Amino acid sequence: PSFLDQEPPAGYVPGIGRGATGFKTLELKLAQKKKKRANEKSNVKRQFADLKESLAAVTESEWMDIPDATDFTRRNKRNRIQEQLNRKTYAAPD
Amino acid sequence: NELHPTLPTNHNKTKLLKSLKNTKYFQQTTIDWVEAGLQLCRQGHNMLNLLIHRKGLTYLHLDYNFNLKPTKTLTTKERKKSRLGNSFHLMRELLKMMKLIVDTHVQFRLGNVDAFQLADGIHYILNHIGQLTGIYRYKYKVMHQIRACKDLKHIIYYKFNKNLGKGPGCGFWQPAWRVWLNFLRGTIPLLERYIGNLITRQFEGRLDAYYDLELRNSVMDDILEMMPESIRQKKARTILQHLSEAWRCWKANIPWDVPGMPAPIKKIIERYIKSKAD
Amino acid sequence: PKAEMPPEHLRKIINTHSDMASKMYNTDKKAFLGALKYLPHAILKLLENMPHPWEQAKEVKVLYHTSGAITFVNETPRVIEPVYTAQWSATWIAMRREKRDRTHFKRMRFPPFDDDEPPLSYEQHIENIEPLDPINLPLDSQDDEYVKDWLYDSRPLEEDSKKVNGTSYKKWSFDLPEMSNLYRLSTPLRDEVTDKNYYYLFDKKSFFNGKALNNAIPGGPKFEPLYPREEEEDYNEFNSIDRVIFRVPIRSEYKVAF
Amino acid sequence: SVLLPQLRTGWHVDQAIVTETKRLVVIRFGRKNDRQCMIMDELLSSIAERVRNFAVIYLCDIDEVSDFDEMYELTDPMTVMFFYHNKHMMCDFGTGNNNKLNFIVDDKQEMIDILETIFRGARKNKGLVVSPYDYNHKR
RNA sequence: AAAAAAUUAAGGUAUGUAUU
RNA sequence: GGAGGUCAACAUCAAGAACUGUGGGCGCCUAUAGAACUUAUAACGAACAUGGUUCUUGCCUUUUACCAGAAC
Repeated sequence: PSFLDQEPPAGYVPGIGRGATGFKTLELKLAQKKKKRANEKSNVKRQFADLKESLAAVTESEWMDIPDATDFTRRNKRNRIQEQLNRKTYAAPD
Repeated sequence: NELHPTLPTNHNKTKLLKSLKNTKYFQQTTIDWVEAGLQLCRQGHNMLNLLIHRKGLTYLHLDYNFNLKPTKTLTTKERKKSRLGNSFHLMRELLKMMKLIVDTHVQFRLGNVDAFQLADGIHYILNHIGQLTGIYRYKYKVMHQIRACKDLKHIIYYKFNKNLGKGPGCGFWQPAWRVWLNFLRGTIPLLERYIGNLITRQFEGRLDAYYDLELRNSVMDDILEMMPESIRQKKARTILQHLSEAWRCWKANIPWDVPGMPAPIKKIIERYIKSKAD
Repeated sequence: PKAEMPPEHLRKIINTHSDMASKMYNTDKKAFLGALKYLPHAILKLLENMPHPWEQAKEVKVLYHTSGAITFVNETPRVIEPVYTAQWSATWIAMRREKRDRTHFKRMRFPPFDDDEPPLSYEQHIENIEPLDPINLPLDSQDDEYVKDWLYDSRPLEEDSKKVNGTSYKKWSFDLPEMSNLYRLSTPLRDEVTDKNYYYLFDKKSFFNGKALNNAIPGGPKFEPLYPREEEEDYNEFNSIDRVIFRVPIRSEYKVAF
Repeated sequence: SVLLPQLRTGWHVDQAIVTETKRLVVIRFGRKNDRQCMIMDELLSSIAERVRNFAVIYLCDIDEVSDFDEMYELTDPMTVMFFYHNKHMMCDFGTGNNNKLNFIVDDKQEMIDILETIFRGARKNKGLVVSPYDYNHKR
């Protein structure tokens, strides 16, 4: 992802460079009308948010020394065995 | 109608036409109703053509009766381009109806018709709009109005065409007129929005599926919110993995207890799991 | 503030406007873009303001765009209810007589103009042409004297001070003879069983009940059930046929009534 | 979601399409808040690793870069658009628009087939491919 | 002199090279 | 000053008894806001159209079309 890093264009339009192919009074009045209507006319975060404040306390050393990649079902081993078992087939005898 | 009435309070709005008039662009005067009608037909004709023009559909044309025709038999690729939305067609057909009515008054004014024939005609027009325009192809709903008009036809003719009683004459049109006037009242704004949106684009160009994914997003944010931003990204990825593993562990009845974890983090994830499980 | 101007100005604009026509006036965001969207609204005013079968013509007030973008019709029809009723009944009378008069009543072909045929100008083609008289009725002059003098105007009564609110035309009141003429003329159109008693099972309440209970009157409209479940049909001592005594239909009308 | 990177300028979009010679370049065009642009952002993120050898994925937001709205014509919450050697690829899902992708695909597996189909057909210069499963009914 | 209508639309784009 | 203004702007808009808060005037009176109950939803409009959501009927399990009931 080297480009991702760099950050600078030439003062260049995107479509052209690649070689791209594609396959005020009334307004004011409208706005006013809309307004005449606006005038006339979450939970999860709440549940948690309260915990998130609780976190604030934790030190930066602890943030580092956090165990990283623990698997408890041995999912990888079972999955591989399953693929091996299901690989090929065989033809049934005559 | 009686069973489910509505009742509105709208202090908020002062008329489109009262408001529209104010400022430099607009002017007011008087005019022959027929003359105005003629103007309206031309206006609509031009505007629809403008839309078509903007869309690049140069192989289609409207006639003066608002029928959309092909100028050249088109290829299926071109047919796909031509596929034009219902809303447009509703407008077009609407104009077609309007035109038809206006034209009969024009011909009466010419003195080529007859006041009696005229009345009979406009009566006929309203009764048979489903045949004369075919608008229903673009709203099927409108059938209600059509059917109502049909019923009115049946009743009224029984009342004056059962004496003396065979062909035309008739000329009563109040009832049917009312039906269409109300119908229009109910559709105006839909068309206004469609047209308006179209034009501005001309100048611009719980549930299972939902919940679980939101749940993660909320949790990661707050945890990614607290991360000291020397180490945020790295610290995070493994933060994601624990949630996935803890939820696996919940499924399988494995307990999911871990060596070194701060208690505050360990709280949050358990809370999340309790929520996800439910 | 908001002055009214001569119709000739408007005519001048549209004479100029035709030339601009269609695709060539592509630019105009401020006039053309704004004007068109409410154009559909404009149709409603015009149709509602249809001239009526006893009028020769209707002149109306309009708001037009300076660009020639659009015309809205300003007026709202305010009618006097008894008068309007009488007027429509008048024409009803006329229609019957006219039908009696002759066998070969010509109905219009419809699509009045050819697909390719362009618009005839109102200003030249139409303005000269003349009205050609409309419907009306041969009311007896003696009987309808008070009524006849004004009966077929755009305002059923001009701008009397005693008769009317005034120019604005909200609020109205008549003398007894005026009412009696109006009433008598309107009689063919309005005939009802005036007593509340005729509508024993035809009022709103009874219909509401018939709907709610899924038991329409023979005359009456019928809806879907409203209440879904008719499933329970449980035989039981209270209910049992040996126990019950049987006479009489128990017609649906009884259910609505009681 | 934090797995998959994002493209913050239209100039990041264009270089990213060019520099990847050997693999698809798959882009989701749509905006973070959307209901349906979050769902796809998942079904891709799970798949992105499996496929790293023939397909590369990125994320773009209509609001962040609106430069590309008119040329490719972008409507609705999100559009999945496949590129190989600067050539916009194209597939018929039975949905009636052969350009891009709209609807939300359901399984991980049926998504990997489509990527794999597009790549394989694409490698041969073929401009149309056929999605094995045709979700015209779905969308 | 025995009898015709009351149903509508999108899911239909061949690649590929060459020329403009 | 008066009527009329098919002229506009700005507020409100069923009625009634009773509770609470604020402001004004000399415990009382008046105005405004909120809640509860009644009338019959006697009608702000003797008029009545469209759309969204959620449910329940028919569906190609598709629409920028619908069928006909419900509530918001």
